[PDB]
Amino acid sequence: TNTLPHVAFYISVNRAISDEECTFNNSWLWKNEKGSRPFCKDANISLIYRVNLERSLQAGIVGSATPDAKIVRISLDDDSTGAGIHLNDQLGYRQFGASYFREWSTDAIAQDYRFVFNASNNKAQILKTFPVDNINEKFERKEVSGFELGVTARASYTQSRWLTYNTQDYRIERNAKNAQAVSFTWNRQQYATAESLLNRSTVNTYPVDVNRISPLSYASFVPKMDVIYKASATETGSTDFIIDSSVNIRPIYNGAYKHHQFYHGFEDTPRRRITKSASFTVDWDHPVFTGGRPVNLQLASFNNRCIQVDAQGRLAANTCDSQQSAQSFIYDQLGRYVSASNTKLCLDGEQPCNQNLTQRWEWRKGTDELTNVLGHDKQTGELGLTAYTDVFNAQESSPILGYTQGKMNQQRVGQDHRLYVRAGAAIDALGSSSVDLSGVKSITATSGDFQYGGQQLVALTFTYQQTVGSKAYVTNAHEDRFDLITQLKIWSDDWLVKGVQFDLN
Amino acid sequence: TNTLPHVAFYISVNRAISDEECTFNNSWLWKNEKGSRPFCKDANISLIYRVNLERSLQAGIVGSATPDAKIVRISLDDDSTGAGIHLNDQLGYRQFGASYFREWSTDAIAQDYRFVFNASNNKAQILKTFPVDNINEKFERKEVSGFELGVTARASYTQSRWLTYNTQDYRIERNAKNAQAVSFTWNRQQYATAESLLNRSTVNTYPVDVNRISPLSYASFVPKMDVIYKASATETGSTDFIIDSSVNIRPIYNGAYKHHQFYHGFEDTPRRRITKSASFTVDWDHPVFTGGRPVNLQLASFNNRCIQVDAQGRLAANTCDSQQSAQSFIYDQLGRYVSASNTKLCLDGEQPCNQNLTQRWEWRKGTDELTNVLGHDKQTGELGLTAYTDVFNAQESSPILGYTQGKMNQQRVGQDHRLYVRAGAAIDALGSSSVDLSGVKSITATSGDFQYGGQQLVALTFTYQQTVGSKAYVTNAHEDRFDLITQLKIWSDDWLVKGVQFDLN
Amino acid sequence: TNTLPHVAFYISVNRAISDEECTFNNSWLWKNEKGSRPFCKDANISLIYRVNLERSLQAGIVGSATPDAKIVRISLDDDSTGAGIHLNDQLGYRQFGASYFREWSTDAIAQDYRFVFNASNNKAQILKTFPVDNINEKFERKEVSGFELGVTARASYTQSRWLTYNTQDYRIERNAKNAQAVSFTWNRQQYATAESLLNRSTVNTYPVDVNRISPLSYASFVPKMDVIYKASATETGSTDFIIDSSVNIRPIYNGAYKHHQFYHGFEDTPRRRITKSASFTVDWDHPVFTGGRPVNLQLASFNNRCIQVDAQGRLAANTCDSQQSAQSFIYDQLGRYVSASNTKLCLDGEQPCNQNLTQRWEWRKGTDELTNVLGHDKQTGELGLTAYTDVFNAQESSPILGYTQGKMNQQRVGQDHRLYVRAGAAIDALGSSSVDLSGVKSITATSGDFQYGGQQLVALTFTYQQTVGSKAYVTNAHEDRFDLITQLKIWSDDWLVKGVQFDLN
Amino acid sequence: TNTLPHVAFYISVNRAISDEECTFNNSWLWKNEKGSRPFCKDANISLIYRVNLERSLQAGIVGSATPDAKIVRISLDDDSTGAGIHLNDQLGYRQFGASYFREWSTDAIAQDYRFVFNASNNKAQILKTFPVDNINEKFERKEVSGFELGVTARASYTQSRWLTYNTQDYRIERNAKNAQAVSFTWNRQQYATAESLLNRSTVNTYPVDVNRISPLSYASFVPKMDVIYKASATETGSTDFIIDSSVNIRPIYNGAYKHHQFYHGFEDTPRRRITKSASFTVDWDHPVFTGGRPVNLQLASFNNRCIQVDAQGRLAANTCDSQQSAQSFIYDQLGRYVSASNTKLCLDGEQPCNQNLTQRWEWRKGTDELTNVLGHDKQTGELGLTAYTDVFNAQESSPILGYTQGKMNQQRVGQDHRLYVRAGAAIDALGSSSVDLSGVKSITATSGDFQYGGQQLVALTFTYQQTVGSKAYVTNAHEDRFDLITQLKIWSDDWLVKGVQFDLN
Repeated sequence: TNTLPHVAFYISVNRAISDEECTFNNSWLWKNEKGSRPFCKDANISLIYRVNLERSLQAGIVGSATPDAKIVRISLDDDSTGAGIHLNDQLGYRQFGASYFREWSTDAIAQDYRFVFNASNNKAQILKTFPVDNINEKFERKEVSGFELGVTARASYTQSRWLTYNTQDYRIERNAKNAQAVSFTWNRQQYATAESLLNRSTVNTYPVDVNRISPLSYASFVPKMDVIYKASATETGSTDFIIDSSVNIRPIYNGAYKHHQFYHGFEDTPRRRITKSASFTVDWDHPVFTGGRPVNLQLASFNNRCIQVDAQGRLAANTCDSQQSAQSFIYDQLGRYVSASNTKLCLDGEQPCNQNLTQRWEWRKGTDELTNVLGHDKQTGELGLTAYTDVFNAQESSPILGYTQGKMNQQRVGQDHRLYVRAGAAIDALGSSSVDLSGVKSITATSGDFQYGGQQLVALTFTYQQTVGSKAYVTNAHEDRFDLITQLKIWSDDWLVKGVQFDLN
Repeated sequence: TNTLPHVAFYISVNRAISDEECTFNNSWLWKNEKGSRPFCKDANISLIYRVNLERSLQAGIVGSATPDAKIVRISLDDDSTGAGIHLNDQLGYRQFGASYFREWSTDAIAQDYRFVFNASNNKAQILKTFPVDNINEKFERKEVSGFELGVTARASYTQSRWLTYNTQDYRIERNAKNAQAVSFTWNRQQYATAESLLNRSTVNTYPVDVNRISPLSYASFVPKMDVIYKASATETGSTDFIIDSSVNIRPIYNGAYKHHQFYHGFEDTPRRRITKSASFTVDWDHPVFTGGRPVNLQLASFNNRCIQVDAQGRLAANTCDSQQSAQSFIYDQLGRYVSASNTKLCLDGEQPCNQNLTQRWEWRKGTDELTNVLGHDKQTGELGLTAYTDVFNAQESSPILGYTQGKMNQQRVGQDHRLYVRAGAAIDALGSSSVDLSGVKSITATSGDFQYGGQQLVALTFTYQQTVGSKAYVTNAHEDRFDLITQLKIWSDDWLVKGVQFDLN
Repeated sequence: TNTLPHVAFYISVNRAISDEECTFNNSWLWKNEKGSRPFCKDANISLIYRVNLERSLQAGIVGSATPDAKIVRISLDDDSTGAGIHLNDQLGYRQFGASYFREWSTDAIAQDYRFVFNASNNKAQILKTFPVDNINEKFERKEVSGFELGVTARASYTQSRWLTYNTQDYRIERNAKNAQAVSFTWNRQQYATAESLLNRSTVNTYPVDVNRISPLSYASFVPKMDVIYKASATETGSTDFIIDSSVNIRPIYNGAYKHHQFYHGFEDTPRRRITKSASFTVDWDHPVFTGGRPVNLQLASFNNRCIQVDAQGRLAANTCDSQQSAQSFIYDQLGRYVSASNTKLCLDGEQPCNQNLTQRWEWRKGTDELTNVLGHDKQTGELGLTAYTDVFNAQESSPILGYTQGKMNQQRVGQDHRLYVRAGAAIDALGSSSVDLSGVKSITATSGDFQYGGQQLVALTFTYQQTVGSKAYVTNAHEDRFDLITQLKIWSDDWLVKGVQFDLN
Repeated sequence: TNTLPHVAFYISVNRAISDEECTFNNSWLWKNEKGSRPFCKDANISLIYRVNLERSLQAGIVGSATPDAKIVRISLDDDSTGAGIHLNDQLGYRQFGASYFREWSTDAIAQDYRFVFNASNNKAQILKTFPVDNINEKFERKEVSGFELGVTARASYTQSRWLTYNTQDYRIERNAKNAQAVSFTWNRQQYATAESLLNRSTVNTYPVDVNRISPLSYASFVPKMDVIYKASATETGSTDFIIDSSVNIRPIYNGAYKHHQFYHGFEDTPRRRITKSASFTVDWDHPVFTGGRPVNLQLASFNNRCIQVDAQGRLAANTCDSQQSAQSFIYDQLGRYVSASNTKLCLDGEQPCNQNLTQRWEWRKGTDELTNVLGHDKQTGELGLTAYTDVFNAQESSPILGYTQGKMNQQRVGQDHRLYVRAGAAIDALGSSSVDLSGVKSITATSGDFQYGGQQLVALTFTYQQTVGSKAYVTNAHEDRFDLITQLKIWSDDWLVKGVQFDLN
């Protein structure tokens, strides 16, 4: 009870880059002549996030030296990194010729394993990060200057300037979105582009060296970053997060010049972006933010005896539920009783919170029982004259269907609970035809990016068949699923509907 | 009882590379002219794995800060590495001539001592590794630029760029297979190929230096890596692992060019792959994952008195068995009783688990005996009004017969328990002729790689003689054995049957 | 009782290299012309081994995190190294001329102070070593490249590659024999051969510098290595070890070429091998492997009162012996009684070991006496209704007579206990003429290497005189002795008898 | 009583190098022409040794992890080094000319401050040393190689090899004599000989620089080394040690060549050896080797009451003596009584040592008095029905007279106790004329090295005058003295008598 409470749960991240999506052009200008072949084999994403909701202070103690706020860690550390990004287990490739007259579409590497950690609204704030700003190392410079007195007469004055600094293969570039978001980009600085991976300058041999293509670029890379948030002491609301496990897949290129045969890398290499987005909606009224661990009010009357309470105020003795935060109580340094569920309000023995005195049924000085400033007959058990309900863990995560982009709003489900799709051959808008939202324990939203443009939820197969969506004008097909209602969400950016979220339980 | 429980047991690894398997070609194009001689002498594999099944958190405590999962360590560390790989105690060799006109088939070195750690299905996940991703060291660059004012007039402007980075002889290259697997390759970077081991450029002297052939390449190398897994909190199932102690045996080559006599190494050197695979099937219902150490319910009636319980629900007082996890109980922070065997369910004093209260027979406040929210006559001992059953150790390991490759499925033994071999001169498929599965305490599956192709179980000598398998079309003969039934396994890849597993006890 | 038990005892190593053995040739081709002179003076071997038999875990505790095995340390550390190897206190030498026309047979140095640590059979395994595999340090490389803009016009592009690595004078080269053995070779890498110790290239002066002949090569070197073994939890047997304090004695050579007078060292220098072997037979049933310290069952009846027990099962109260492991008992975490001698079995109050309950006579809660789940009259003392017997030390070591090589088998002494020598002018085989094995408290096996070839026990002087062995065809005479029966051992390799071991007490 | 016991006592070392001994030749070939002058002024030796006799383990505890032996430390450390060696407070000198034609007999420096630590016999062994063998630092090598592409065309390929290692001015060279001895030589490596101290190569100026003649060579040097011994657990005997505070006094030389005037140093410089030897005879039966501190058996009868016991067995209550080790008792972990003097045997309440039980009179549980498995009348005090006698300090040291060299034997004093000198004009042998060994509390053995050769006891002035020795044929006179019998010692090497030792008290 003397330790900081949290809610710790890994958010499993899985996304398999099928060769249909991996299939890019095999040349720059000879894309049609060179055909199309995949560039990533067995490309799978598994970056096990360590996302925890926590506070940065205790409760009830005078002498605040660390400011009171709400710190949100959506982060990677030593004990949780996942297997990692993958494009190809080895640097596969295939030489081509003209129909730059040479090309080596080497199996993909990535420019940056970028992360975007966004929260839409201003209910919270961002506080710090783990790389502690854009990390700067101390440089150093040397200046030499001398003259020679040579008798053979020679007198030469030379002066050279030195500069040393510590580069990295995959350094960190941190970019802050706004007061509630920050993005991390590991852009390539050492051996950056195809020009930098070049081996010689002035015979036909593979000119892309394997040694300088580090294992961190092709084999596996694990994430490592923290973001810590902030908010008011008495803030309430809900904000949808976007935790992104994102990469920049791109084939290496290299070509010869009609001069010496010089292997010039391409700066304009098409770096396709593929992602995998995770979202968790947070309720800042959670019992994690109390600062003290719950303690229940024991009842000796019957078998299942913990107070299941409602917002009305009356007390009824009922069964005990682990995650029903209304069946245990905090204990404060003011001596009163605060229920585990709601520390924004508090139990009153007179009501809204204040500094009253009769709010107390303190423990026995000595053994473990309760005193007065629980006499009740077995028939009633009501007020008259320990254990934990661990609500400090999160429920099952609900994956998103489609893609996350653009402005986000929370739709209100209609009285009929019918989902309306205002789309035809072209997708314009959706909202809450009519689809019945019952009798379906497993949804299958087979979709991708529409041929007209953008990333959308081009189809929503509603099997019991309510096929609300077109399928004849769809590009690369990233299909997902979600097994099983409270309400519905949407992620239409401007005029294209991509994302959806179903909150259950 | 306050420490994290585990199951610790070395998995002994033994594999002797006989000269029959070691026999490779003695040249590149003169293989028939130069005959065939072995390249590894006394080549034996002993890499004592330290495989332990463990969890990453406690039980019953509020304030989860380390996420709850199941962490599987199949790893090497300081206190367990084994003797190591071996090809030849010294760099033996023999010069040859034409009939590149020179060759030195030096006693084998290895490109990489690769490890593949695979789990087939998605019931679990991978969490971290010991080399913490592909390790990247900080680089550094220096730029100098200066001009000279020489009066003898001379003015020269020179600018040079420096680059320093820390190479290793046997560095680590980590490649992640999928969300439940990762592979470790120590490919050669410093003194990589036969070209790199070259000593001079432009007399007949041994041109492969011994100094740069480090002892880690020929004498002995011990493994050093960790893999740590992950899964859901309430996951159950069975997954077959593949722990591989694998090397890449290859003779060194070097040859002269008909020009100066230049010793050019061969990049296309045939690097034969030989392995030794270890598999252990895990049951995620194991009592290792409880978080609290078992405590038994003492009976003072008779001599051998620990509750041997079944799944029916009735309680009978019987003898005590060390590894019968049904004869002791966990103790929780909820105060109830959970049996050591099954923490997925729990003992109920009313049943499925819940947060009830009458589930308690708590210890005496003071001395060591049991109270109420064990009065029984010596005649019955049933309910009326400490010690450990160490099930935190694994049983004897059952070695595999053949090789592990391709898709894996678990066969169901037939009612007659007859093993059927649907193979003739060519192996097509097997499954569960008819072989009686009784009366044989020692199997001898003498086999190898079939001449038609691939690695198979070409023969299964069933001695009591049921010789189910051909022997006239078999390549290098790696023969194994297995001494002594529950069920049977198989490892047929596409159309070729290689592996088999017999779970006993 | 809370600490890991061991058996610690130095194994004294002594071997004096007499000048008769040290006498090698004084030249390469002029051996007869240059005569024969000794090359090592006062050459004595004393490398005090620190050999200890120990386990790697406790007993009776649930939560096995370090795997249970049997770890054998045959090792050198900081507190035990011995005086060291010695050939000559100073670099003595003598110039010679032709009858390469010059030679300096400098007083011997050694190529390697090699150690072989061998165990014949597979009852145990090897687990780790102290140099933690062949130690590899991190290398580093630097590449520079620049161009000059000189106006006097000059433009030069230069590119140089750097390589740095940490050599040692006497580095460590570890070679693993098999799953129960490993060998350590400190071959010379820095100033390796006579060529490397050379001082100049192009007057008659001593050309072998003393400064680069380090004191570790001629004056003294102490050993430093560990080997740690492994075995099954319930393994029993006996394996003979071979702890070797071995060197490679060799005179330095150097000669001039008939050109400039260049001092070319000889790569083909004859490096004679001289050794000193130590063997200790281990019984894995030793009381060292219990994990808990013995505690005796006190008897208050008579003066000398500790239970001397046999394998029959009956209990008789008799005198107390320090090393009679049958006169004390372990105490377990199961609460029962296990005797100190045999933890493979255990005391039973009903017998073979199990998890019974009536096996207990637990101590008093409070003072120090014994209770029930020792009432006996002084007349009998038998069962009716603390101190240590330190068996955790080894007995006196028995030195070996001759040499250790080839296959090893344990002979069974005949009923008549007569030793038969099936050898004449040439040694063919021995085994158990007839020699009476009694009445001799001191054996004198004066022998060496036979002139016909190999290292043998060429003679066995049996003084009471039974001279079983020839002496007219013996080379360098390394004579030993052994003072004082259970059984007899032998070490005949193929057809030549060298070693013998006499286990007493 | 829980700490390791020792016997700690400095051994004061004093030896004044008088100018009579310091007087060497003033040239190489002009010794008679250049006369004779002293080279060391105020040359005094004071190296306070820290010699302690100690053990390496406790007593009575099971679980031996550090091997049981007897460790002898004859060593220097931080808290005890002495003032140091001295030849001259400043580099005095005097130029000379011919009658190499120049010489500068600079005030003496020393090649090595060598130490020899010898024990004659094999009753003990050597175990380790403080410099932990001949110390070897890790070397490093760098190889660079590059080509230039210069257009003015120039193409140069250069390759250079680097080598770095850490030298010392006075490094340590450790040489091991045998299994009971080791010698330490700090031979000069940096600025080694007169050639190395040279300043220029090609005016008459002092050519021996003062800066490179470090203060450690002329002003003062203190010793720093440890030697640690070993022996059997039950070894008894006596061995005479030779602790040597020895130097190698030598004048610096330097001379010009009749060419340029080049100052060539002399490699053949006469390095005279002067010493100061310390010897202490050890009795391995000392009470230091018990492992437990003595505790006495209190008697309340009379004033001076501690049991003075003899070897007969009877007990008599008498006075208390501090260093009479027979007046206190050890206490063991077996619970018995062992006397402080003799732990080889032990007190028996039945006798030779065994594991009996009635050997116990244990202390009171509670207050401090003695119980039974001391009732006696004041008249007798004998057996019927704490404090320390610190014998863990050594007595006064007896200096040696003469020199220590050659074979050593212990003479047995004759019945008449007459010392016989079998020497005349030439010393042949001595042994035990006739000299009465009484009435002389101060001996004066004025002697030195005899003119015939070697270091001897050329005279023994026996003042009460028994002048047993010649004085007309004696070289440099190192005279000593010894103030004040048990027995007598001698140190005749082959046929020349040098040393003598008188053990008193």
